[PDB]
Amino acid sequence: KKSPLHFAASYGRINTCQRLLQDISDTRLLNEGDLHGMTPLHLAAKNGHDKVVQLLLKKGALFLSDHNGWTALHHASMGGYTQTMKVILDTNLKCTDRLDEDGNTALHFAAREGHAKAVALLLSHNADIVLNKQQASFLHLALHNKRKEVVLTIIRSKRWDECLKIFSHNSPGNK
Amino acid sequence: LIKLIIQKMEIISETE
Amino acid sequence: LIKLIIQKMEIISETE
Repeated sequence: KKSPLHFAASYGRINTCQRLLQDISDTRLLNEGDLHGMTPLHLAAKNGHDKVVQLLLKKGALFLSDHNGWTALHHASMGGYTQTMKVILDTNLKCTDRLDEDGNTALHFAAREGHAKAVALLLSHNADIVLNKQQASFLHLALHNKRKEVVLTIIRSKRWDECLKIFSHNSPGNK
Repeated sequence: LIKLIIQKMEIISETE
Repeated sequence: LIKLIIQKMEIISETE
């Protein structure tokens, strides 16, 4: 019954997810894995369905990790969906500062793909700016991809001076 | 609109 | 054509 739940959560079918989650005894099916190790929380957050991820958090799910260290917030920032992002941030605050296998945060992906409102949403909250495995901040990762709107809305922000402070004096690519 | 179609579509005899 | 699909589509067990 894991594959019907994965298909129903991956496409926002809310009534099928309510019918499958009627028996609330066993939660091993709720946080089960995939071939790529993604929970139904990850599938609902990847495509940006806010009511499904709200229902799964109300029934009780765990912020597990992908095989590549991703989280639900990493997928919601990779996609640029502000609603699911806002729901995940309104539930818990201990999920924001989180590293993948490469040291990126959600703000790194949200600045890399050029989603301005996602960067402003993670930046209105405390984002905990940190470097990469290659010592690249999110601002440099936005500048190397020529994303005009996100660096403009970082300039309009109030954290800009702090965003100016951090870089590496030794790397040739990051200056 | 296409994502809305998949969200509201009825699936019988193609499940699992 | 896609708006016509949504207009004529049959929805059972996904309402409300």
